[PDB]
Amino acid sequence: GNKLFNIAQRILDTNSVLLTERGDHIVWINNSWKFNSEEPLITKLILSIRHQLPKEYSSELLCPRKRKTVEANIRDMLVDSVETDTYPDKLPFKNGVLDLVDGMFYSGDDAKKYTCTVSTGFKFDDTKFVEDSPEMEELMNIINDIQPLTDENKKNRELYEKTLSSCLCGATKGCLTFFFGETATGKSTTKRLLKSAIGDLFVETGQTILTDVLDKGPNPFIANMHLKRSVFCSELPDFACSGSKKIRSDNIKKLTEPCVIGRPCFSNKINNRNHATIIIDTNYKPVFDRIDNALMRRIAVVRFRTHFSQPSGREAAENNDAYDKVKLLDEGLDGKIQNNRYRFAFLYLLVKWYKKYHIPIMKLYPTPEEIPDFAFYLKIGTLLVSSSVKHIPLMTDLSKKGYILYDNVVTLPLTTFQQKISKYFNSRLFGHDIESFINRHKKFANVSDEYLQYIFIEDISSP
Amino acid sequence: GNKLFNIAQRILDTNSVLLTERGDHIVWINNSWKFNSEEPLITKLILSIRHQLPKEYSSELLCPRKRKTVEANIRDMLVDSVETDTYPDKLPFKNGVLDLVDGMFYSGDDAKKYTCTVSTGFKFDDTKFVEDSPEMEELMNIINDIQPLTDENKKNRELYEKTLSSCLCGATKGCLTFFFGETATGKSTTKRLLKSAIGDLFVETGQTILTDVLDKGPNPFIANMHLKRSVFCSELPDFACSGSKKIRSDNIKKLTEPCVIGRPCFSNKINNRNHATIIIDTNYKPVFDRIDNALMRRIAVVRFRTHFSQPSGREAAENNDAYDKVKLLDEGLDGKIQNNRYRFAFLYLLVKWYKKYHIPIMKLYPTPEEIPDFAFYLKIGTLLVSSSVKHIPLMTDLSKKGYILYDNVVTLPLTTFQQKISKYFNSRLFGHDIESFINRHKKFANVSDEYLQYIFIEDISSP
DNA sequence: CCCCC
Ligand SMILES: Nc1ncnc2c1ncn2[C@@H]1O[C@H](COP(=O)(O)OP(=O)(O)OP(=O)(O)O)[C@@H](O)[C@H]1O
Repeated sequence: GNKLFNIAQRILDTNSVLLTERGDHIVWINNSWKFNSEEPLITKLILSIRHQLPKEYSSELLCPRKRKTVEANIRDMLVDSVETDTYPDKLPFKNGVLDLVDGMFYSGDDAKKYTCTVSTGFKFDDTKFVEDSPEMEELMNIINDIQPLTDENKKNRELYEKTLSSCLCGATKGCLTFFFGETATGKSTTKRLLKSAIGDLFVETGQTILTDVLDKGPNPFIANMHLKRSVFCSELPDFACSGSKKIRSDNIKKLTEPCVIGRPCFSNKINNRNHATIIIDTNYKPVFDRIDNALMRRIAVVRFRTHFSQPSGREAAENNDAYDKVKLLDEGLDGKIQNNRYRFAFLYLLVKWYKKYHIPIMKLYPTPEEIPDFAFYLKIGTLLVSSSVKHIPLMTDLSKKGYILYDNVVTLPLTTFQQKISKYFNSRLFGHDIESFINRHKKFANVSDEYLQYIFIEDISSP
Repeated sequence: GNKLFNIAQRILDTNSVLLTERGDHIVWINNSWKFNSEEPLITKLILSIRHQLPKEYSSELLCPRKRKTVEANIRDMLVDSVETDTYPDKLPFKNGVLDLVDGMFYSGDDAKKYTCTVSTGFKFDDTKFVEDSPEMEELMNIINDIQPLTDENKKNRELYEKTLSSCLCGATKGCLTFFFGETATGKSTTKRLLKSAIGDLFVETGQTILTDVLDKGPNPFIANMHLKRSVFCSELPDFACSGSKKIRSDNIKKLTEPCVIGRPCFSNKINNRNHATIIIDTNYKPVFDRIDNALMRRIAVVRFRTHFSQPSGREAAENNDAYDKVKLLDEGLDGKIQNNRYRFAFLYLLVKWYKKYHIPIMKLYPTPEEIPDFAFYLKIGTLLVSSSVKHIPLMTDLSKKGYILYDNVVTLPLTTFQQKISKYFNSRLFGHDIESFINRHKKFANVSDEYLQYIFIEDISSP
């Protein structure tokens, strides 16, 4: 009995509705997996696949009440969760899945085995996914204008290519990249090109994810990054002028983890999967509230140094020290990019870069030598080291150099340490930094009298 | 009559739905005591159980309306409230429960009597639960490298072993474990190994729980210790910097209490049971403003004295004092531990350590000596003893020494006390301790008079 | 329920 129960069982036997570990209901319609808590996806699937059931079952599914009964039966039948979005080298489209390691495009049940629950939102066109075209030469000219193929720009260009290509691989990336440069240098053009290329896998959020508390309450600004392969933030302010909050290192470290806590309004799903490449456009370098060794492992910088100016302001730009090259501005390029002219050309370029930079494992490495905020830590980290045991047979040398021994621990006088620091970094130049380092790296032998359990590398080098 | 009432009664006879003190229901589907406030779990269980009922009842449960009526009956029958997680010698694994006292593993229905809602998160395998393993040998070698098996490095090893074994205890512990050391001392890799070994029973929280109010408003960090056998803290804010908040001895005592304060968001069930031992990882000595016998009974310290470094910097690493023994670092160890390679060997190691520590009671013990902050408290407790009239039979000796009889009590002037202490503990080297003593125990009987209501142990011993 | 506070 229960024709409706039989219909629900038949639909469940097709493996077209699945329950995820988070609590979602993903359905397979029109050659793609979709989930949406606001749309009647299960009844949509029932109506869509009414054609694959017997003729006596097809006519029963034209009634919304009966479709809702079938949906209730299916919901009670789904008891086990599944693992979704586990292939980091598959790019999902609206009509199939592209193999990023092989170049094969799968449609239908071939693409169904990879439970890719997101998509670009548009259809793959193999007649445009071609190497040579009128659009490809123009796109290559644009890219070579933005990032010149010169010898002094080799490393920066390769880093730019790697960062752009990493927006295809759906895994957790462990760095935050900063597109730094002066005005009119191509950063927004690059952003728009990437958005056109990867479609719905691209999202843009606010600086609140960098300068606010992520726990909070309902946070759609974080909940909108679930499974996105690229996240953009833009327009960092100048932190030198007091009045702007600094970037939270806690947020920076929390954004590189495989899961991020944040939930929408009227929703109970708090944890989102992190597959994102986070890129920040800025005219100014970042300043963080607190600097430590971990934070320095998650920051990378790509610099833009080509100006596109109108003919009136070309001469003033040619004498600027923030530009290496000046080019003529193009006034139709924005519209051409907006109309998705270079979508498949840039997609092909990104796939080629993915192949080139995906030597067995692809990983993003930090560039801490570019951020001025990290210079004080980087310099002093190679000059002073903790107490020494194998250098214990040098206590006479330490005493002659000014150090003292206390429980076989090297201690330096505060005044002597200040005088030594003044040589490498002037007091007038970095008094706040030197005083903070003295107060932070030193232990308190008393309320007033204290000592630093850190000796200079050069002092120990002296025999 | 009321066939649906009969069905509900028969389902209730199987003890598959229970009502917990938190207000929610727990159901037994697919061999797991699972609960949800968002899923139709009771109707799912009804549809699954329908096979066990008679034939005339089985065809009744194919209608969602009938299942809803049966659910209404079943949840109107549930009047008595029960409790979960009542057994401390059991480990819940994804497909059963392992017994600590008996060394037996029960699968399927045999795990039903144990109302365990949380689990480690990996299937229990008997074949890999063996001693003849190539993995346990390398694991023991790595553990020996991190903690040398020597007389000088024995107390630290014992404390480390007890802290690791505490995660298998299903009870409340009053001690908080601390990891102290230098860079690459094994703390992070030990944390990774423990996370791999215990699966979902490990949570990581920032520094908010330590440097903020534990209750405050919403405290997800505090609430995450709810049935979390291990709590981790990383990148602690060293106290040498001036202008940072402090960890509270009141918070330490609250964590030592058998139910720590903590609630989830939009919730009132703050009475969350505590089976947690907190592991705090840092690199600098903590500073506590108020230090006393109560705080000294709830503070544990474990110090690392090893370092692995590159061969180019191997001699420089061996030079340092923070490394008792210096070895050569292996870069693949990170991936090896992140891949959960030695999970069964580590689990058997912890089980064997628990068997060695199988005393009816297994309680953690503070190690206040290691922390440099508690040295002053040890000196004060061993030297500063309250003195007053109850030992009146020393008046002649006090007059001979130079003291006075204030109602036949033992007291010394503040200036005299400072002059006497100047020989033992330097005033410049004990300024904070002297100020605290003067503010606390320097009791006087007059506004202008200066006296202290205590005498040194030497003054007590010598008449 | 969010927002508001
Ligand atoms: N290769 C190119 N050749 C000619 N014109 C270009 C080229 N790339 C970009 N342009 C144009 O020159 C200007 C460059 O400004 P664009 O918005 O790209 O960068 P930006 O000012 O650095 O960005 P942001 O919005 O982050 O400040 C735009 O008007 C753009 O259309």
